[PDB]
Amino acid sequence: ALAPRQVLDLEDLVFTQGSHFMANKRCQLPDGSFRRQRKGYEEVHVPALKPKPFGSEEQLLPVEKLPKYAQAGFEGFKTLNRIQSKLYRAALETDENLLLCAPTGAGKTNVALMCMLREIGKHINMDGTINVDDFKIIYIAPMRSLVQEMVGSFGKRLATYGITVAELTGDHQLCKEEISATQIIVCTPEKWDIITRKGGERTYTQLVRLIILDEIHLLHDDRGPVLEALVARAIRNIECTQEDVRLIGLSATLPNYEDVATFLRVDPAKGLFYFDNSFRPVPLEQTYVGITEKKAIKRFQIMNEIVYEKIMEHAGKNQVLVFVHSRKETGKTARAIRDMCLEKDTLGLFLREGSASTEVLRTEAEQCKNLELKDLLPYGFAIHHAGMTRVDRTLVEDLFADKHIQVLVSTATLAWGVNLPAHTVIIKGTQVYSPEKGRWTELGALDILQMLGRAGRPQYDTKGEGILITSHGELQYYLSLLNQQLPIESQMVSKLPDMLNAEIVLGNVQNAKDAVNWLGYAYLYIRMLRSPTLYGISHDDLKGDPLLDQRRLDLVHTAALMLDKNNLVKYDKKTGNFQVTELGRIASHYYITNDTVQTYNQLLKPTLSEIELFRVFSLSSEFKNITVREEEKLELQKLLERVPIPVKESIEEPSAKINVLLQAFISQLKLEGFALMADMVYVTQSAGRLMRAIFEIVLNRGWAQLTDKTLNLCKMIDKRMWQSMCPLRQFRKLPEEVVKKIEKKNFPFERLYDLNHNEIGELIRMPKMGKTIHKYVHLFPKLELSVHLQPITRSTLKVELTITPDFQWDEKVHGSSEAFWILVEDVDSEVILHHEYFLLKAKYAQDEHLITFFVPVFEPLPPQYFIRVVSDRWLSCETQLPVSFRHLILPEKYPPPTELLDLQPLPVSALRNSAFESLYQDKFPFFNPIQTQVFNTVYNSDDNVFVGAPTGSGKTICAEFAILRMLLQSSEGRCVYITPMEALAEQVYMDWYEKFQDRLNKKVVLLTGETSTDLKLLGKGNIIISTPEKWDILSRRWKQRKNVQNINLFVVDEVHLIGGENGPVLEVICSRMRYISSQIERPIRIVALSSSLSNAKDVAHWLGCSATSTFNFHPNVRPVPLELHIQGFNISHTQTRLLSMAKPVYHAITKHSPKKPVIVFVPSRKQTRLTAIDILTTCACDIQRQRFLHCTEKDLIPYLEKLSDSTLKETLLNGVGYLHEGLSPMERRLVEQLFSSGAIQVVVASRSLCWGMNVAAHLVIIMDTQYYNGKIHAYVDYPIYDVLQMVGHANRPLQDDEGRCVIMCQGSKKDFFKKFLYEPLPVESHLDHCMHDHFNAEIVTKTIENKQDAVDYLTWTFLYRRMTQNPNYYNLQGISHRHLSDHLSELVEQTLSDLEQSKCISIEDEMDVAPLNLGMIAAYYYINYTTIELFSMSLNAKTKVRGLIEIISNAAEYENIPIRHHEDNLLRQLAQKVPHKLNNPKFNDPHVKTNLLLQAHLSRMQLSAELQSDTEEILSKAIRLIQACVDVLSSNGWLSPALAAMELAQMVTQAMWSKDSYLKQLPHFTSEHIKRCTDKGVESVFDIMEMEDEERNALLQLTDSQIADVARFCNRYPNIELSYEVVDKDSIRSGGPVVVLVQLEREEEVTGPVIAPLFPQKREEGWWVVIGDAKSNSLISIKRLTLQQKAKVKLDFVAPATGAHNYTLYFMSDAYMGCDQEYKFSVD
Repeated sequence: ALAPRQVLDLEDLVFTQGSHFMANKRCQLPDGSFRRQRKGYEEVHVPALKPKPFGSEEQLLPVEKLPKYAQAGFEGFKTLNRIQSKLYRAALETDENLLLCAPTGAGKTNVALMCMLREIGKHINMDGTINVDDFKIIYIAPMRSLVQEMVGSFGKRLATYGITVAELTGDHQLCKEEISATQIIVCTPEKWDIITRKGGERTYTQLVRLIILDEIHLLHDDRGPVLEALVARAIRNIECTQEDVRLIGLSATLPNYEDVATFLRVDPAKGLFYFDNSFRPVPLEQTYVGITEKKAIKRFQIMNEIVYEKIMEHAGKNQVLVFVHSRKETGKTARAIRDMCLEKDTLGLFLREGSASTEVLRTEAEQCKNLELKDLLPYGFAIHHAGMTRVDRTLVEDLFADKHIQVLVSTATLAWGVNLPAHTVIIKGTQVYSPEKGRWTELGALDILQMLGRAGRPQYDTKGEGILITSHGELQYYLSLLNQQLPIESQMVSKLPDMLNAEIVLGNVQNAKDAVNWLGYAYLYIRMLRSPTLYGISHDDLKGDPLLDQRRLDLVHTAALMLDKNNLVKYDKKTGNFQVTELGRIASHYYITNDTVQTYNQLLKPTLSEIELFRVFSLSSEFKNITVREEEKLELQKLLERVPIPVKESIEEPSAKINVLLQAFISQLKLEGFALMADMVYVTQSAGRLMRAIFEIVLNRGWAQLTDKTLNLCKMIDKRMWQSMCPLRQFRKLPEEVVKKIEKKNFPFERLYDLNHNEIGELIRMPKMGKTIHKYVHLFPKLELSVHLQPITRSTLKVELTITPDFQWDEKVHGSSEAFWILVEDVDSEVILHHEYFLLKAKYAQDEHLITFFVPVFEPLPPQYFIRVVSDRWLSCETQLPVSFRHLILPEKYPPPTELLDLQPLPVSALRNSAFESLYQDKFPFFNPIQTQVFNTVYNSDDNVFVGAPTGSGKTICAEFAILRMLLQSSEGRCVYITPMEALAEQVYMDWYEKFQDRLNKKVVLLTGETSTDLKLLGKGNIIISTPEKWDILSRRWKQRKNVQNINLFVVDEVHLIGGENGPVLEVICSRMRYISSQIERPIRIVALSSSLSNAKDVAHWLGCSATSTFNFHPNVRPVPLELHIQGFNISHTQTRLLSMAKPVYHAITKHSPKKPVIVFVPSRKQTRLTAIDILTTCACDIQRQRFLHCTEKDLIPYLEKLSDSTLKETLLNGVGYLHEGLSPMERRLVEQLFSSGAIQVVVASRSLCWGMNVAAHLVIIMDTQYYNGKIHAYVDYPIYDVLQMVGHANRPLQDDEGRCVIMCQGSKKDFFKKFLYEPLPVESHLDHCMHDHFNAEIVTKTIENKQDAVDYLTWTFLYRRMTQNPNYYNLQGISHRHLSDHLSELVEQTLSDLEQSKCISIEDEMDVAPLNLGMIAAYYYINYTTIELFSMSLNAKTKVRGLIEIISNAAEYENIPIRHHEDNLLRQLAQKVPHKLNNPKFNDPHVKTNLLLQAHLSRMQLSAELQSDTEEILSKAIRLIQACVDVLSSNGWLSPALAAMELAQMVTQAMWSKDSYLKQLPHFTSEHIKRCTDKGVESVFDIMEMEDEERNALLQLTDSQIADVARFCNRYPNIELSYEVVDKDSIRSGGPVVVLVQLEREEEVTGPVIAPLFPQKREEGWWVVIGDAKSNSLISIKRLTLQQKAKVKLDFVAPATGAHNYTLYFMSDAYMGCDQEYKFSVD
């Protein structure tokens, strides 16, 4: 939106007077106003307004009839106040926004409490749990001491509900260790503005339903813009999130109050309330006088004789306090009476309650003497201020509320601190010293009203008394303030650039027009409309622009020019768009002005000296008005010589006073002159934020030297000490004299670790507390650093810093966490090459943490690096560790990518077969340049080819070109297509099913879990799809399964996935094929579909690919040109970083893909809904509703009717769907189909779904790059290939002209993606860390016969080709061939030696090896060798059913069952629900998780999401693990544990327990249904079919249309007809063998699968024919054969001596339970 703009001078439109700028011309005096005069001061009185009788419409309303849920807290308050009674219905029965205008004395504390109780009254739970802390309340009080009043008052009056009210404010870093358990937050406007000032600090605002703006007439003060920024930001978020927050405004009666109502969106008919001074709690009789001229020395005198005769009205009935300004002036004016009133006349000769200066009874008794209270003690005089006895100043207040002290002398802090009123307030010359200007300007208006509001004590008085004294010229201002005639105005023109740059950083505004609308949400907009002539506007330019579209534009334009001048925000004149700079981000987050940032940027240098750092601080524009007075030259010089840092900036003047005041505050130098005490506080409270901003500015720029200086100065200000001092000063409970004595001699602090508590006393001449010093030395935080280095390229290294804590934890000392800064720098410690914020939580304190980051290197490789880990809070808490490269062997250079020639795109006409052109012509005519170049090799040849192109480059059909080659030279060819992901396996299978079996009539199959049906699917299959694990178990027995070698084509997609998790299983089978291709029959064509690989020559040479048949392309030759945009979020807290991205995610869609489809990848599945709804609310927030829905809602109602997720049905109506694993396949296919159709423009998918998605888009936004890992209690980055596949979804060659991906990640990971995505991806192997199972299986299959065969096996692996080029990655100390054979021999020796003591193999000679019993069962079931070793270790002769349940759950195959967020206590609930709870469960162990998942699966408990997608993974590997226990228990000779193990596979498929009911296989039978047949009913599945009378649904009925399913599992449920055969003549008297034969044929000729309603895998019926002893726990024979109709019962055994032996034939199953029967017999 372009429009001509004009520059404005803000100084002309600003209210220069600030808080005391009165807009009214005159001042209406009341009726009883008389003006009496003296010769130095003239009096102007106003009377005490009479009390108004209650009208007929309003009456007092007690607390009895208000609702019972909120009557608590009002205990002790019988009847509501007259104001509360008028708002009893508004503040408790309506959620309308309120604005209370009342006299300052009205209290207003109960009305704010009634609005809280209404918010609290929404979550009751019928007194079962009042603590439903889903809500939060904010109370914004203007002054600091007011906050201490509300926290205590609301504390006692709300603790009855379990509510916890706290207060976060001051100079801390927004501590979240005690906020999530808080419900009412009390803080200042600037503090709550600091909250919402950060990027993702919305956690508080998302739960807040109520905010209260107490003393909201602060809008008139210079702090007014802070309140405007709060409300304007909060209301816009109410619109941008569609969640309503109720605003309550509390104000003193002043003009323009209705404008404050419109500012808060208050309905003047149901929310606005105004009560003039007629509603004062006590009618105050005010006086107003003004000094004429001075007589400056007599000014202090003239103003004092007017204080005495005001005490003369009533002796004791006149209770007084004298308000001053200075802390010690509580004595000066209290000595003025002691000097003036003493020597002139009667110095308050008080003499009533007794005989020696009134009551001294309770005066001399309660006697503490706080070094000031005494000279005014035998009478009612007392002092109060923030100066001294801050601990026992409450005693000055305690002995006063009981009517004990009659005159006080206090400061403005008390009026806000504790509500202690009096009969007569008083004040003095209202001209305070303001360090912001260094002047003595008029007192702030907000103080004066709160000051005189203490004129009352309604519980102990009936009349007030006014009492002010000031000048005359420009002093009728105070008449208009205290008499409801001081108009509330807007000071936003003052702080406009600071409030604008705020919203720019939040993203709430993006350009000039975005900000002009933001200006309409503030109080400045309304005030510019009602009184436009006051705000520099005229009446003629108002008619042409009543909305002020030009003035607000001119205001935004000028403020934007200042932010550009100071480099806060880059902003152009033409488009008017805003761009946030790093300086603007820090200026906002740390609340520093735009002028200060420019000075910081103008001066900060990498080599900036420490003395200049204090200079750069002292030039902060927050101190631009701090000057120096003559009364300060003496004390300032007596500080400069006492402070350490040599101040070379100036001998004095202004910049050095700020510098000296810093070091004086750091060194805790006690000051005397009060002109410096008030100035030092101002240059130190901001010193925390100012120096912390300089720290982040320097840290993010990588200036290692100044980063250490600025970070130290941040701790030096916080800890109020220097680095030269002893670090033990930070322990604030050690005697300073002792700590000052340990630093007498220059004894190093680290040497204290090596000294006991006795040697401590030896060197400190004080063995008194030598033991309590050894306590705090070991309480100091100390970290240990160990590093493992791994080179990736010749320019990057993979550092694995292992942090080990070495100290004792203490929440009293450290708290709930300890922060650190992992800084890695170069040799000279000048450049921070990488940095990240490491946190050390309390509950995981002594646990070991491993941080994985990457660092760059260069060809002139320096000898070392340095990983310095310093603390973020503690001074001198640093652990350093060099990283020497003296043994570093950088990898080999990667060859350039294969050049892409601009060949004329070959059409489908080049493909000869017209039966194939029909599968490629109706889609696109010409192949892309990457395809047209590899065509001739992959199709017109029979050699091995390797294609390397980025994901999403049409590379999938290149594998199909090799498939067409096989079909032309084979009838029913044999092709095995391998894909590392199961989701991508089904994604290509169905894609290839149509293109080869539907239209080409060539059977295309997909492998499964059971190897029996896998072998027959291998036979029928012409195009075979398989994951590495399914093809490994089949191709392992390749010697026998000869249909594995006869394959003609062997495709492997995404072979760069060899270096990731589950990678070695892909390397083993790809080398398994390269080896069984040694001229056995014919080359098996090893086409390996890969991506951009730097070391692609190693993958080609591995798979026999030549150089001509190796096409590896750079990522930039992508067919659809990609525009990658990586932006960083410097937020270490992951839960906050995600919420800080929900706004840039929407702002990225509107910029990169406004009308084209967009995919967003979020880490968790709960974020799929949140990010979708956030896009919804932020979309309608832009007044752009339904711009992502490109169809009409009527066209979606039929489709959305079949959806069950109510939220998906609502978000899709707004054109934004989402995809997560919690959705049904029908729901996922629907959202993917509607997205590719263009109906919806946005899908928000999980990370886990980035593979199984047949969907592309124009813009792919990656929300986060980290997912939670509950096993280590830390967040880990995305696997690089997960990110790669996500970026690939930004590929639409037919539609889009370009691809666009936006990666949003933590700033610590930005430099990682900044080069591993623009460059080819280097790949390495991981076979050494997963070698035993493939070696153990190679020996059982007799492929490895000796140790030399194991060395020969490694010659075919990808590990062989990479160990020579990147040595240090696999810890190869040398590069020569001498080290290659040594490391290989050491590798095969250590791998076989592990199988030796694991009983898997048997080493006999230095060469030969042989498999054993444990080794064969581990290779048969594809079970890890440690699992069957654990089985042989734990299985004894008494393992029952529950004993087996615990053992199988501990299998190594269940190690990768993930532990996710908020499951540490979610799994704790299942332990109290399962019938067999475990002892010592930590709930963060996957084996403890898997044990509870099947214990709930056994009890048929619902799966409750999340922990349900892992249960299906358990049941996949569940069958093979139980059958292993059957073999181990049979090998050991135990029948009772073996029979219980055979029952386990039964109770898993149908989900039963040990003593469960047998009818639990019925398709519709609840848990309370077996009780229908317990008296004389059915108990088995046989008497329901033996009952030839087809009764069926005649004893009890539930469903008639679904009894067609019970009839299916009925005749599949097999009956038994068994009769063992033993002869007495073929064997007798033991000795020889004994042979037994069992039956084979059964009734129903069944050809139906096993019913698996709860088992996610189709199964086959398997039965164990076991012959064991009667009850001697001796399993004699056992055979596991598949169930059919005819087999050969091969079982035999040797008989024991004598002859009388009772045997038993067991015929157990593995699918159902009930058909098992026993047969007892005896032979011999």
